[PDB]
Amino acid sequence: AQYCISFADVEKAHINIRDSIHLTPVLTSSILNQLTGRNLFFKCELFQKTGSFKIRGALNAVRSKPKAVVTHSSGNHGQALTYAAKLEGIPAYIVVPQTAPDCKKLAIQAYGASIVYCEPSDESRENVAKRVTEETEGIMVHPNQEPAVIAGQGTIALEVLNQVPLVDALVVPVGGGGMLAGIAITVKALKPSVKVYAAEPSNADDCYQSKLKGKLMPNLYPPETIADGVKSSIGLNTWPIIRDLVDDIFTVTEDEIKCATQLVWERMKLLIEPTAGVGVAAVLSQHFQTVSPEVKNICIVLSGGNV
Amino acid sequence: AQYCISFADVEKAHINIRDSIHLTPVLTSSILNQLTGRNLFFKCELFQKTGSFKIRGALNAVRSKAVVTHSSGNHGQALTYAAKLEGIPAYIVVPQTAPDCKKLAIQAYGASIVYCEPSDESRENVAKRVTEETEGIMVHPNQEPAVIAGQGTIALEVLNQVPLVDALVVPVGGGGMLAGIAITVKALKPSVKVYAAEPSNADDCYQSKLKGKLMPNLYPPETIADGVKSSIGLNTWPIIRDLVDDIFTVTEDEIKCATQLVWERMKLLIEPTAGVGVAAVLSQHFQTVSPEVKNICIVLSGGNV
Ligand SMILES: *Cc1c(COP(=O)(O)O)cnc(C)c1O
Ligand SMILES: *Cc1c(COP(=O)(O)O)cnc(C)c1O
Ligand SMILES: [Mg+2]
Ligand SMILES: [Mg+2]
Repeated sequence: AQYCISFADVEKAHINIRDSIHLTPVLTSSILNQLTGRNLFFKCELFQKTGSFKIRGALNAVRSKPKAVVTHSSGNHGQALTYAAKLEGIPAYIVVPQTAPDCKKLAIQAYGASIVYCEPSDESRENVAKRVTEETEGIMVHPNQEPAVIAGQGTIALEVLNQVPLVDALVVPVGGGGMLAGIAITVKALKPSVKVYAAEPSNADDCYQSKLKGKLMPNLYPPETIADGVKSSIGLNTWPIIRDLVDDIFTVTEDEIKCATQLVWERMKLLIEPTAGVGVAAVLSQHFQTVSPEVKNICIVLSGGNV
Repeated sequence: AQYCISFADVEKAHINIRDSIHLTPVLTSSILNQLTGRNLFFKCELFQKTGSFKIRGALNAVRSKAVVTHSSGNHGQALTYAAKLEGIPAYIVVPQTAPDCKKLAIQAYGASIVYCEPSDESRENVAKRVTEETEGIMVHPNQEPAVIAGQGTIALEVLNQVPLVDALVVPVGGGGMLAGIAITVKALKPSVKVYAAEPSNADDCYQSKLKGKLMPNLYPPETIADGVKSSIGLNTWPIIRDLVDDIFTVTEDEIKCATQLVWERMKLLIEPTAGVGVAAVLSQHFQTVSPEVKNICIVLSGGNV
């Protein structure tokens, strides 16, 4: 009934961010249509500013006053949050373990971040981030559980429902479930007859196990997967939305993820990152054949291109 | 302009908890009137179920599965009683290195104990693990809005029991009690002053209000007032910042002398943390409070000693 956002938050996020992000195109592939027996549509967030959808949630958090923003998610969220900060005239501090390789340190510096070091543990990441937040009088922006962020990711669905007016399902890769939850909130509020499907690595299948057992079941161990963007577990804010509003979750093997990513590179000529191959792998997977033949028009979110 | 609770939440908490708490009496002391030059009224939460006001917030949180906390003193004791009223287990997270006497005391008030290591880190994560495994909820001792709303009900009773009250004086630790009370008084009768009382040895609240920003204690405070070692937090600070009129600090010696004064001259078995409000009104700087602030109600917040 009442989740950490409603669709009103998504609409507000849309107005909030639309002048500063790309309304990314929806593309097709007859080769992938033939392989799946479906009518596929590819929402190209790999074309989004900062190279992934995450600028949606990050910009909405910064515009929704703080003197600085902080995160220890140093990948696509960190990159997105730093750009959002730049747009708003404030520094972004990224908390990074001191033991991170130079190449990662340099890449984080290169996207505009001010780096603060921690020790390589979840414990240290959070407390150093808290200290930086409290010293800079800024705010921490979580990559997937922050309601302002979830609301921002949900705007993807607003665009898809307009761009593919006869869409039957969306397929969404799931890590922390920020994108999945924002989309589920939006689709089910506007057109609940459209299916919302998550796509998840078998090697990181906390979301799949959670919906099966009916309770939040985070990955016990740090996941090993080439889909680097979906290693996070779902959390306290995204799980209830995913529990009630997401229709199914499809897991894919490491090999499925690799083959799908290569298929997209080679036959679609789109430079997606492997995390973005996860949704494509799902629609190609054996179990997706159990999806009713009436679910013909399927939009897959190609969520990033930072590779 | 909009905090983590409103007056409406306080009133709902009062209705929610009234059948299971005591409307504690307000007492007086001509000796302490004489020493202060004020007309004092003592709200006796030392007489409250579980021995402190904390049952107000604890019960409201449980009525608003299992409950979990790593605050093992008056809050854990209150939370365990609330849990038992509601037919659910209460899990108190305690460091392994805690003294046997303290482990036995926590067991004796009805808790199921789970061990952690003696760090804030370990306390929180073990508490979190117990919470997920029992499908329960963690109830924070001072930052949980349902708890804050519960403590606020003290002010409802005081305003009713002392119609001509000019000020309330409240010990502050995490500021749950202070913030709840400030929300209530300033909603109902903002002409009444809300004063906090704090140990000089744990003066984060005082320093915060001075600097205009949340300034937690840098180190674990050393003070005989065990119940107010916690710093104020993200939910209670904004209320305290905007709705509390003044914070008075007191020395360790002032706290000790006030506590013995209450024992010897009032014959009330307060715990030393409850002596802090009394020390505040006796302190030198309280003499700067306008003479028109005559009727002062001090909360004697606990008797678990
Ligand atoms: C973050 C990320 C995801 C997963 O998003 P969540 O909201 O964490 O589920 C998917 N694809 C890419 C490219 C990402 O960076
Ligand atoms: C907890 C406690 C306090 C302080 O209450 P807070 O809400 O943490 O400020 C004061 N007196 C006693 C006896 C207490 O147990
Ligand atoms: Mg997962
Ligand atoms: Mg203090």
